[PDB]
Amino acid sequence: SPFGGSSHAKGIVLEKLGIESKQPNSAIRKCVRVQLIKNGKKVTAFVPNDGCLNFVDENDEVLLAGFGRKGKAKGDIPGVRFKVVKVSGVSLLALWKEKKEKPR
Amino acid sequence: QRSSDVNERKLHVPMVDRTPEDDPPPFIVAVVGPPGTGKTTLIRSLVRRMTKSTLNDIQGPITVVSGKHRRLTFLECPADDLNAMIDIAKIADLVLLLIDGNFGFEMETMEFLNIAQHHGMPRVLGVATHLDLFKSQSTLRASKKRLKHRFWTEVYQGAKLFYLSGVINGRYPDREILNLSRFISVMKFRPLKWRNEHPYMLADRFTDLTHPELIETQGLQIDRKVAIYGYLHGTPLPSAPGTRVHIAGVGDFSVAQIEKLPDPCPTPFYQQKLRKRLDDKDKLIY
Amino acid sequence: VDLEKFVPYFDTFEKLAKKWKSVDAIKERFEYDTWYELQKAKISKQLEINNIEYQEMTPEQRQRIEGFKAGSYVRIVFEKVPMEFVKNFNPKFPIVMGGLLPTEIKFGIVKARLRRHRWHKKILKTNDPLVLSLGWRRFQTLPIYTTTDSRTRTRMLKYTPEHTYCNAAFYGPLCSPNTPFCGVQIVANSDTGNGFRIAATGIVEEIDVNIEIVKKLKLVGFPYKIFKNTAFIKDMFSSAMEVARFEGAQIKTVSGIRGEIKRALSKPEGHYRAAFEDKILMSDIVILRSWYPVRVKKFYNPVTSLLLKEKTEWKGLRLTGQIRAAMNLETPSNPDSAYHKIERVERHFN
Amino acid sequence: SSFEKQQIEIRKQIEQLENEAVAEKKWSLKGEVKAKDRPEDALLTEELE
Amino acid sequence: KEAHKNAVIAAREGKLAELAENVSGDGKRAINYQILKNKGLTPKRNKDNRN
Amino acid sequence: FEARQRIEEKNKESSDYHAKMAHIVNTINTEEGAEKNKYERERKLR
Amino acid sequence: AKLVHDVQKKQHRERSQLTSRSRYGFLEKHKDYVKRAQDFHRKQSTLKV
Amino acid sequence: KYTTFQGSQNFRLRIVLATLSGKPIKIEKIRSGDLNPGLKDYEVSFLRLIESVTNGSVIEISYTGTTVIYRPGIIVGGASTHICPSSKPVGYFVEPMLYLAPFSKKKFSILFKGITASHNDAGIEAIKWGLMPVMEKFGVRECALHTLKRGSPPLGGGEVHLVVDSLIAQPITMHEIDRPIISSITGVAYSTRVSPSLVNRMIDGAKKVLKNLQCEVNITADVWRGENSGKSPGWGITLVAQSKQKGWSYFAEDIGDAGSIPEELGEKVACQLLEEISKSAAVGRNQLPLAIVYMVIGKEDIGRLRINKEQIDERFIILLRDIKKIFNTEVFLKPVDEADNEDMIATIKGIGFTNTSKKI
Amino acid sequence: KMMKNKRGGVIDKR
RNA sequence: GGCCCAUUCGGGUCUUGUAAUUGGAAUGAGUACAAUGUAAAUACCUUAACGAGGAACAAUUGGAGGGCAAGUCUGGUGCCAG
Ligand SMILES: Nc1nc2c(ncn2[C@@H]2O[C@H](COP(=O)(O)OP(=O)(O)OP(=O)(O)O)[C@@H](O)[C@H]2O)c(=O)[nH]1
Ligand SMILES: [Mg+2]
Ligand SMILES: [Mg+2]
Ligand SMILES: [Mg+2]
Ligand SMILES: [Mg+2]
Repeated sequence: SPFGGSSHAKGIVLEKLGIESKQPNSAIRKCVRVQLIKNGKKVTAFVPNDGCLNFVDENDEVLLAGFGRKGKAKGDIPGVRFKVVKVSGVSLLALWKEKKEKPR
Repeated sequence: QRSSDVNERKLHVPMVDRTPEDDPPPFIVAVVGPPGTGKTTLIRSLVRRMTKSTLNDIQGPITVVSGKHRRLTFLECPADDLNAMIDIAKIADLVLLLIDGNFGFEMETMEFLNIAQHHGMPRVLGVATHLDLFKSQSTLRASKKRLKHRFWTEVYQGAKLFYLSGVINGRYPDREILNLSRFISVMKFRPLKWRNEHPYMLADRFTDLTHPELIETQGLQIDRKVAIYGYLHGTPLPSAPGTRVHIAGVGDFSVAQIEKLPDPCPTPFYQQKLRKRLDDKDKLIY
Repeated sequence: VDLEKFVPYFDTFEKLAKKWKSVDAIKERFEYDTWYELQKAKISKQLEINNIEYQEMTPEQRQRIEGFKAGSYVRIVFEKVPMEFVKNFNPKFPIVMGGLLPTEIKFGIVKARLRRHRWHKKILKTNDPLVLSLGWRRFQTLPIYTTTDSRTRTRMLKYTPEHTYCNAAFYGPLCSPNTPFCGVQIVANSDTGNGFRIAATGIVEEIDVNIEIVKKLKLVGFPYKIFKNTAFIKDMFSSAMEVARFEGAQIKTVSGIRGEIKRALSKPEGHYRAAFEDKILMSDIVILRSWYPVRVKKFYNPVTSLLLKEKTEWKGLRLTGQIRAAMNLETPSNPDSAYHKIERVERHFN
Repeated sequence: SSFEKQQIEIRKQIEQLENEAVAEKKWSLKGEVKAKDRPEDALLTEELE
Repeated sequence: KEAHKNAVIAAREGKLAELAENVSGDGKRAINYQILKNKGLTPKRNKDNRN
Repeated sequence: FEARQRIEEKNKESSDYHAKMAHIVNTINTEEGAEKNKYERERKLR
Repeated sequence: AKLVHDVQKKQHRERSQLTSRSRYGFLEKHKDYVKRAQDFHRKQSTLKV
Repeated sequence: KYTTFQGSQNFRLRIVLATLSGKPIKIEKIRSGDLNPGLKDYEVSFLRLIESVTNGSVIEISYTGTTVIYRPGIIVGGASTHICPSSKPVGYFVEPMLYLAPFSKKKFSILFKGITASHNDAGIEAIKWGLMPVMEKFGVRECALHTLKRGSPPLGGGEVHLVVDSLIAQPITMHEIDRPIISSITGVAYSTRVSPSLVNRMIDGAKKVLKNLQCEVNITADVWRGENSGKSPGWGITLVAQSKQKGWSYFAEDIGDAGSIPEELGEKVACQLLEEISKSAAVGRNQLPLAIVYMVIGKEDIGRLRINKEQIDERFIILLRDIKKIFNTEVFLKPVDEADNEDMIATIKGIGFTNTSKKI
Repeated sequence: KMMKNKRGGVIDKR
């Protein structure tokens, strides 16, 4: 299993590596470097989109899940296997829909 | 694969808790609610159980020994002021969120929650009052269930929401108040980034040290020398004077002088140190 | 004697040689389960070292170094306090004191990522007063909302986005990056009304002493003589001297036809020659895109509620809409800027 | 009093800002400027990019 | 021109008065529908799905 | 003169950005792809 | 449409010719210009043949 | 108001400490009684270096030049070039930048031009092998001083590039309560615009003193020839004693003057390295001022550094007094439990300094 | 290009 | 005009569409007078009055496609491509 037996993995956000990419909503912009807390290994994960990139800032707790791709996409960056499903204990989709506020 | 998932939940971001190992300060309990929701009566009801002494009038912070090594400071936030709702939100370790069950949620109840969430979420307890105003049990249950679930959106799911029926002699039921005192004792406080990085203190008394002669020879317009007392929180405060400090609603000032005084409401666990229940003499109020 | 001389003092060379003929004197010199637990062990160890050392120090020495530790009941004396604080003192309203770090003392431009609160009814406008709550302090500022334009420049926005974050720049006491905050427009009870009073939410991203917000400025001219690619334009500039400054500049039409400012025409003043990739029409309008700097207003109005007698009707600079209503001024409007329905006739060619 | 003195200064500062928000924006601030709209020979001094 | 200006100002003043009509006479402020249900941003859904 | 400087600066900035974006994309593909393939074969071995 | 609000996909209304230039006619946009360029290239292609 | 200092003494440190603390300072009575009063040219240039790497700072010099008022801004950094006056070498200006570079908004990429060596100031190899390693111990992972061209006195002509790629919140908490074990001795013998025999004659002289030791000795011969050899003839040697167990280093340096024997300089510097080792406990005397400052600006924790009885000199005291005037921090010295030596432990509590200029 | 993004400056009155 | 099949060209079939207006009936959630009930009481059952057009008395979740600007960015072999 990618997370050593877990379906989801806790992590610490290190940097938003694609913050300076010019093209909006690019694949690179949606990538964030995360350190798994269980073993300290650094990995790369996908944010749902640039809108969700605002909610993630450095040093938060993030729950990661495997990123499954049905078919090849032109702009995808293969190798990124994880997507952020929660930040600070709150679902990104809930924040993205303005149904919750990130507690700090 | 539950074991792996359970082990994951134990993991968090490593943080530094600046709470001192010995003689920690009393925790600040902020009683927030719309006007007339029962802030004052709840504080009197809680203090009476914890101390057995009833206060006819309450003004400013009230410190009580609620446990063998736990002290609490109750503060009644003005319900008509938003500026107050901000600065307590930055220092309150616990928040007793009062909700009028008959009326339902109000703006200021939601406004405080949003302020707290952005400035660092503290522990929040929901307390529902005015439930005796309901005439039917069926509608009361539905109203209670609706309030709890909306409350679970603002605060983590499974958050405790209380229910208080009515007031007798300006006091809530003795048993229900007992449960409130119980959940306050078991609850655990996590560190916050901003409270663990600055020193702060909620003033217990206020005093003017200006000579009365100066007030006359020059006039009341003259600036005043003031001494302020209270428990220190957060990181240690530097001993030497001249440290720059901010008083909410007043401005920035420099500490002219500072000294430590003996604890006015010392915790019993310290005194005995110099399975067993708290002694009746041990519980104090300041 | 002094640190400007980096090299330290040494004895005379012959003395050192005799001293160091023999080198005997200096011859003597020559598991936690998870990564999470390893970090926590590192924190606990350092905290343990702090406790051990402070115990070794004297009680007076300890206070001198670490200072008054938390839990201490202390008396703090202040001078030059306003008299209104003593007179208009209400014990119901708490007095909260917070220590300040060195950065909090400094004043400068604060760069933050800011969004209109989802429950707020209206969007926020640039240069519109907003009461911010940073750290221990509350104050009113005039923020400027900006966008990156695909990470090329800091372009000034007119309003906050309806449902997303935007960069904001405002002048105020500097705070460490990653400090969250919230904004309100009204704090007085008289103006409270019934709506939600939390206006903006955001986080500070950077602190600076200066910023280079810039606003798009488009120069507009019109063609009056066209020869296939080449055309003569008017009303863009007032004199030929200005045109020479912009010779070689990139221009385009509304249709998207790109061109260049070739030369300034001698007669009349301000007219100039341009060449376009394709023939333009008389109805077309040529545009020159240019950028003009914008300045942040240095306005600082701390919220001193406790000093006032009322403590709940603090009022500062009003909103633009409120200002217009007081002086009975119509909301500025440009008839050309309004949108109308456009019906297109079918296009036919000879 | 000192508090009263700075309140007067702020009141002066508020008054001028209230007038600026009312006042018509400078030509450069307005989008889509034209030769007639702006003052003559303005572009020479402004040093645009 | 003054007649047109007075008409525009009066129209705004009437609208502001109409908004002020909404505020309840009683002091208590109740959360509106948006805050209560907390539906957030959702797509437009057909009424046929309701049953 | 000013036109010459602006064009050269813009070209230099554009080239660096493309090199920088290419670098971060290539390194991510190589290092994370290796772990992706390395994990996938163990699942195949299982 | 995945992870896109309906607010993002909001119509941007089209502007019109200025009143001062109303005599010259309809303000051509990119789609209008494409009709001109395509027609001219078609005729020039046949003429060249 | 202003923290007031007297004289030209500790000019760079007082300016550097003010920048790190953010507290404005005033320096007055600078060489009042001299025939040429006020600041020196290299001091004015150093201030010009400060304003180029910070933003919002106000530096006003009196009409007579004997008083300076400094109101520090925020450390920004960036890419720039500095022309060092002949009066001082590059190391006089590179050294203070080591205190500020790791806590900057943007990376420090400064190009220094001028004389690259002197008798009183830090050399290129002293910075590269003696000071920068101390920075690496404190958490500055990536720092580099490239020697593009060497310039010997008097005509100089050298060029060096300082690049500190690591930006950090603050130096880590230090813990070294032992005497590091020296495992080997390394060094660089360099020469410009002269025959290669001179650098070899140094190593013979230096090896003569150090051959009695029980460790390996390997001194580099970095002869500079061609366009990059500067404009003047000169030579010098730098020896570094290394402790790979914890990456500690002690070093000695000196250059040669006209008419001086290369063998003597190799012998003199070799003797000084042993004297420095005898006077050191955990860091050299010339590294001590650097280490202490990084302790002061650390996190709110107790760091521990072992120092020798000899290292506490007039220079050491004036450093601690200046720190207290700025940071109000007190260095607490306690004896070690050992009887073989008279070492103390200097325990300092950090001020919780943080790099707030860096955007997040 | 040097003066574009600076606010301070060494004010020498000698 | 709608719909169906078909890679292709095309082929097959007929009451369909409204993003139009409009009428009177039905009743449940709720708002609730009672009796019955029970040691008393809750609850159950039974039962007056009121209770619908945005029937705003305002269930959601997920997926597939579009389209728009005097807008922004990138690569080019004009007006293009992403
Ligand atoms: N019926 C009923 N009345 C209650 C309840 N809790 C409070 N009250 C009444 O509410 C009134 C106000 O109580 P307070 O304790 O003064 O509440 P408060 O928050 O202090 O009000 P303010 O200080 O004026 O802002 C009192 O007359 C109480 O009798 C309850 O559960 N039921
Ligand atoms: Mg009360
Ligand atoms: Mg729910
Ligand atoms: Mg009908
Ligand atoms: Mg439903």
